[PDB]
Amino acid sequence: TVNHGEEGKTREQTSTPQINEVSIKLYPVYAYPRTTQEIVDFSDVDIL
Amino acid sequence: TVNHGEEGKTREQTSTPQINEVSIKLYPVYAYPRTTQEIVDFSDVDILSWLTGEIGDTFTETEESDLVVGDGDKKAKGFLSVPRAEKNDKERDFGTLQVIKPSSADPLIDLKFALRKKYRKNAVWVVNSTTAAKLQKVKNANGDYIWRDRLQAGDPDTLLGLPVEYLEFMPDNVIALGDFKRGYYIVDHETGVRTRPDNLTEPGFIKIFTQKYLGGGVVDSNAIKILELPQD
Amino acid sequence: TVNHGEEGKTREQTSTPQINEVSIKLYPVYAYPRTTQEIVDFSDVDIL
Amino acid sequence: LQVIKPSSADPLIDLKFALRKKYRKNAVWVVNSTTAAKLQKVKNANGDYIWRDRLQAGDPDTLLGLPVEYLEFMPDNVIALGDFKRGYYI
Amino acid sequence: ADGGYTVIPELNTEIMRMLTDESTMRRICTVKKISSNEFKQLVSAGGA
Amino acid sequence: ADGGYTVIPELNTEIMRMLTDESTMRRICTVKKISSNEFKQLVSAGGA
Amino acid sequence: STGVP
Repeated sequence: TVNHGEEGKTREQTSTPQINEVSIKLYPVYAYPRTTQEIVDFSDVDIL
Repeated sequence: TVNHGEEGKTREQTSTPQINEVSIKLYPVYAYPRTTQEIVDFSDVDILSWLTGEIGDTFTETEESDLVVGDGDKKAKGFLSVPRAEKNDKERDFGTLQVIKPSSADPLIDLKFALRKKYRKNAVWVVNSTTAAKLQKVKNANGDYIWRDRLQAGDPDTLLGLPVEYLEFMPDNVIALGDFKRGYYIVDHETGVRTRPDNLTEPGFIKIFTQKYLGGGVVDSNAIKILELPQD
Repeated sequence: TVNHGEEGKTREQTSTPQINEVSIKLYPVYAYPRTTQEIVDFSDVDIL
Repeated sequence: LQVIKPSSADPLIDLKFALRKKYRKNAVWVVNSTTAAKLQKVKNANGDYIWRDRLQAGDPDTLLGLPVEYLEFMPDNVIALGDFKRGYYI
Repeated sequence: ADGGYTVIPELNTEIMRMLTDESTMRRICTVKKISSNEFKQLVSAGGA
Repeated sequence: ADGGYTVIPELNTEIMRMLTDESTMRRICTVKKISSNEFKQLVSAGGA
Repeated sequence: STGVP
């Protein structure tokens, strides 16, 4: 905040602004498909 | 743990090594002498240099006091203030230091062998002036002094083959031994000690502000041991 | 003295170091032995 | 001054450790001849003199590692120790 | 204890200032940097 | 809240490892480096 | 440090 001081007035203390914490935690998002080696070898469209 | 178990079998999942963390909090040791500008001008010894030197000496004194017996309330928790136990390294909580509570010069050896073999290489004794006098005064049952060679040689440089050091701010019947390079981490801020002569706020006065953010904590609580001799 | 000051608390005035004067007064210590000129003249050893 | 008033050379060790570590470097003992004898007479509880080596050997060079000096103007039961370069200005 | 103390939270060194906004007043209105306590702009009423 | 989250704790990267006991046995005893599962030393049991 | 001796 500001107090809008005058010419010839003691400048009073203003409130120091606050800070907040946002604790964004990372977590494992995964998929574990078990493709047969057969398709990965026997393919023209690249299955990998 | 390293599980040998059965050789001809699927190998079991061994427990992982544990980790502990030491929260060494920094706190300011500060001196704020409100010197009068008069003395600064009128003295022909440079009274401010003398004052800053005195503040540095008292800062070393207070640094030793905090890092030895600092309770912890916004000060460096000295290794003696950290809770103590008579248990061994494997049994003790990592927070607690090992302490020997006898009730003769026997316990000191116990204390030295409370340390691990590797700590003894760079281990240092910390002894109060009163407790060092007591150790030198601890007599053989014959009556001759067991630590010091005799009343001629003087202060012996080693207590158990380890360089002894004299801390003035230790208790009157407490001694300690440890590899303090491992056992205790003094932490200073990159600012260090920051002197500022405030000769502006109350003009006619030069308030020498001088603070250092000191911290101290027991890292590797297996690298420090305590010996509480009888209170007599 | 040095305060174990904290964050919320203000920094009060610490006591400045005291200086002591040592006043080693120079006092005279004197001997005023009245010897007779007779003993000065007549002693085989140099009595003075 | 700090005086040690004990109720057998423990008070000497207490006296040396009463000095701050820096003083001990240039500290010197001052004793009366009678007090110096009382020190050399201090014995182990099995008889051998703690301070001096033996009766055959002479006076020890240093007391508690520090040089010892004799001031026969001291009382018969007063011993002193200190860095007199700092402690006393003639 | 099991390797949890090793993971430090990466504090974004740029604090998010919630209340930040491009000053619409300073954009829509003219800004006259001046060196005085009072600024006198002359505003002709008219009547010619 | 007010600038306390600001303070990250400076965590040291290199963890100190517990100082182990200097591998005493393989300094003391004789060490063999074999390419098999068993080492079979024939010894004289006496009885002659 | 003041005018006090």
